[PDB]
Amino acid sequence: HKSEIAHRFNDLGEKHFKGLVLVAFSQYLQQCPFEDHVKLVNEVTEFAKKCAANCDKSLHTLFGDKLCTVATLRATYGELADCCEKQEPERNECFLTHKDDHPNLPKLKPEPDAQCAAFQEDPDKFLGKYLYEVARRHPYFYGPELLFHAEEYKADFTECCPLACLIPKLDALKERILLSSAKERLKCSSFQNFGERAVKAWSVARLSQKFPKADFAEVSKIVTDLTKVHKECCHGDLLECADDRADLAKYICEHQDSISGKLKACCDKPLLQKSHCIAEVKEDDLPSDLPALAADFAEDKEICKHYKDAKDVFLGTFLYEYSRRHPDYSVSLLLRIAKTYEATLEKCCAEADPPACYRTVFDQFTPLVEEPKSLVKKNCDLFEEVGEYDFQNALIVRYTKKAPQVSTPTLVEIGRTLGKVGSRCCKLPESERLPCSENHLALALNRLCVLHEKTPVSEKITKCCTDSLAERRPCFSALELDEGYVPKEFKAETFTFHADICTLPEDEKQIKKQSALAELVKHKPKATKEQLKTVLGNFSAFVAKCCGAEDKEACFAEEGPKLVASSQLALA
Repeated sequence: HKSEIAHRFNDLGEKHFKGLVLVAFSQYLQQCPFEDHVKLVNEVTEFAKKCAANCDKSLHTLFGDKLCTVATLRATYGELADCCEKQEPERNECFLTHKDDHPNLPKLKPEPDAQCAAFQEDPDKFLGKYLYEVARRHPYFYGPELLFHAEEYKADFTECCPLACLIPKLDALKERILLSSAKERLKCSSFQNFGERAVKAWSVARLSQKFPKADFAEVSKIVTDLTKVHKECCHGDLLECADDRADLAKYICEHQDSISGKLKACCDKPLLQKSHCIAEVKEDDLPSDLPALAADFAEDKEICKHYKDAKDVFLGTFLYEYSRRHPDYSVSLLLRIAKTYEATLEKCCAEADPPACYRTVFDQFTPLVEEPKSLVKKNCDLFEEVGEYDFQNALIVRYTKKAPQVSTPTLVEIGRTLGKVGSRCCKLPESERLPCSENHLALALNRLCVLHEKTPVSEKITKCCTDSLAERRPCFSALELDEGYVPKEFKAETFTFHADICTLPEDEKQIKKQSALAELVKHKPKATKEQLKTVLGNFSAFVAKCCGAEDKEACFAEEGPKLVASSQLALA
């Protein structure tokens, strides 16, 4: 473009340009006050309009230059100021490395009266502050999807401001924010840790399941365009990302009839909704004219010639064909299946009669299928018997044993998120359980890996997190009690409760107890999951009793220590 900044300003319009520029700033500089970013947004914006009518400079150069003008940059961010000495793209790479995935910021609590009044004084300020608070908490959140979620947030406060209406809404928006963040974060982690080819393979598999009527050429086109979209978003180029995503939405809707019958609803919607709807679209019905795959991938005699000449395309075609007829499998299972297929051809094509060797290639897939089906059945059986909180506790025990070096807050977060997979997926129609469960486990394990990159503590986690992406869930599942762990010294304070727990909302009471559960496992790693449930059950009863007492602290003070000492002896 003659001037990229003006180009994007004209493509997106002023409102979304500023919005995406706000998100970008917030995610990069996570600790600056709201008002300082707004000022930088306006500066940049002013140059957009001057250029629309140094204009030659790329957005990165311009947006990175801007960032390095901020007040107190060395004091507030002692590494970022060093990034500023460097030129692009080195400089931006440097900014990205410093993005913080657990910036430890205050919980966002919906205050219906104080917030409803801010919006009235100034709606633009109020929506902008919202983009800011989520962006700095989720530095990799999918940019255009955040502007979409903010319009939902606008509809929440438009309907409910003239608490009973607003709290279950803002709580739900917040849950969709967490899931959506974890989805995008897995995309960005895949680029970073495994490269663009892993993102493509992932996308080929997922979009083939969604759009099984689409031909391979259409799937490849969409995958190529969407990988570029997410690559740009994951690299901080939010303006380009949004602009390219609107082009993709346009193409998909122009060809909705050959791509999928489920897209009709989506393509009659306004832009942001339209893109959101396509991204979340239900899978289309299986076409009746799906071809038999044995002929092209098992019975054909020139498979080795095809595999030799065009390895990436031949395999891509296998993955597209196998995935489109298997919306009942998870993406990572499909990717493990494609690896096994590739592995068969590699071995069989070296040997003397490959056709009699790769003739049974498809029967090597069936054991890959059985291991995740069993795990999903076993865990959904437990979920249904004991419910979410107790299921969460079983997983906290299971994972703390695998990785007792991991911080208690991390173990609790992950066990809680893993346990929520049961609530989401176990109730689903049964054929949708395996994909739902495993695709959502991949999100929670990625979160564990992301936290682990900055704060490494366990070589077992490093290995499962850095060996193949497709094997990550089976690697975690195969870990057992780390016997190299030295049990944590007992500290009474860790397991000592007070009456302050009583006033906490329910989810925060659970987190307190689950934190103690995690700590019990670290103290007695060999204790069975059954002994730990019993001990936690005695801690729960004690909290309930003393929170109902006339003199709560006296109750906590008297009953607290007995339960602390006796607990040690039940974990032997």
